[PDB]
Amino acid sequence: TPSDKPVAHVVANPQAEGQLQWLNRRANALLANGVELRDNQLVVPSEGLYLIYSQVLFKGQGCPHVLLTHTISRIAVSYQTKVNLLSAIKSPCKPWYEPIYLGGVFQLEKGDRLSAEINRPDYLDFAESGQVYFGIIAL
Amino acid sequence: SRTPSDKPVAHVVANPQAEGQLQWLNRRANALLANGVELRDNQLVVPSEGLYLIYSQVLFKGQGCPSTHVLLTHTISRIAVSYQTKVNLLSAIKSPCQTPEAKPWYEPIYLGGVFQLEKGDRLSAEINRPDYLDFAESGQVYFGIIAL
Amino acid sequence: SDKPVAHVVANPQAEGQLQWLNALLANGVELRDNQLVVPSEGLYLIYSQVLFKGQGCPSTHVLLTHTISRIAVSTKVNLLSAIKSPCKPWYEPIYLGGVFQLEKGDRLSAEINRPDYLDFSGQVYFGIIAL
Ligand SMILES: Cc1nc2ccc(-c3ccc(N4CCNCC4)nc3)cc2n1Cc1ccccc1OC(F)F
Repeated sequence: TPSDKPVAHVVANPQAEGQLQWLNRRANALLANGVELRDNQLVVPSEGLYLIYSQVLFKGQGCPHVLLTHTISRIAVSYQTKVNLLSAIKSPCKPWYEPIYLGGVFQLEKGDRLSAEINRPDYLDFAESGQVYFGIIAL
Repeated sequence: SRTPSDKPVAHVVANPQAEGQLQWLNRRANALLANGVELRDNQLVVPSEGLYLIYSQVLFKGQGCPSTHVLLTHTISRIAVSYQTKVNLLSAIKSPCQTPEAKPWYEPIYLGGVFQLEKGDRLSAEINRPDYLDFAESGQVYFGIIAL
Repeated sequence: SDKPVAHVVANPQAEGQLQWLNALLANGVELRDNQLVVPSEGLYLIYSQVLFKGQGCPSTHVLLTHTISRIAVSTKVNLLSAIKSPCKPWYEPIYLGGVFQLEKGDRLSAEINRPDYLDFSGQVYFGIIAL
């Protein structure tokens, strides 16, 4: 009996310039058991504990002040507010690479919307698959 | 209403009110204890033996670089019921400053590992420089466990 | 639990390679050729961490990669991947994890480019759990 747990694993679009845009219609990417992708956000179908996670990979050629941020955020349907669940900031300054992996476990409610965002889509690297992704897993 | 997991889990966050310290909270938006995990005297208390993922992120920040050399540490340690003394499980150390008389710098430190824990283990997550901790925003500083 | 599950750890005693030792292997999961073998079809959480250490910086530009690949029972495809540029000892972890639909017989690898910079506790591992 295949699992009926809500899950998603969405991957960023390498050819969407100036954007961090999530896709499910790609190999090894997934929306299942009720999770939707709407206006670049993952929409939670039932209340419960979830794992939530995201990775980005940044890359520059040398150093010109560069700040890199990555942030997962929650909009609760009741509260109608957008607040940071998981967030990091790096100041990296020959090519440099900065990956940022965020993960944690959270109580969410039906209708919650989650986003995963960055401040410098121009520094995103897409050289290989699996470098830039966003997901949730119902416990 | 699907069956909740009964696995012990916790994700606690820095108290953004407690400037100059690192105080973990579960009584805070988007922080949690479940299935027997407790937060007592700033430590996480394990309700049953087994493998757990233990993770923490802290974010340090400064305005330029000072005359004394800055060392930033983050340490997760274990106090077992059978040996009630802090033992380091995970640690890291960073030197954010490698400035003539002031650009901000940020140093995020993540610690993660999978460990066999015992019932009643107390887990601490601690830094040496709370004066450099940044809680300008939620989601930056946290400490959690997930029983496998 | 009947769910396939594995958590394997790196041999701190191997020479310039990343060798996984079984740590858990249960309910059909196997370790063959340093790869995990999927006993049945479905959703898996897959996760890994590796740690790197070096004493100071060299004149070769050091790039550290870590990558988890799916080898279809049916060819190797990245599922999860990252890269760090480390350049006084320095220390750098790389940590990965996500949820994937897999098929009976798929193999999974967890590899690095520079085993000579491995740092060897409770922190170098590879694993899966059926959801
Ligand atoms: C880098 C890493 N190391 C890991 C080690 C273990 C697990 C993990 C997380 C959950 C879990 N289960 C099975 C047991 N009950 C809880 C769900 N089992 C294992 C996740 C791990 N991750 C990735 C990760 C970290 C923090 C939160 C979520 C994570 O993974 C997932 F979200 F992709």
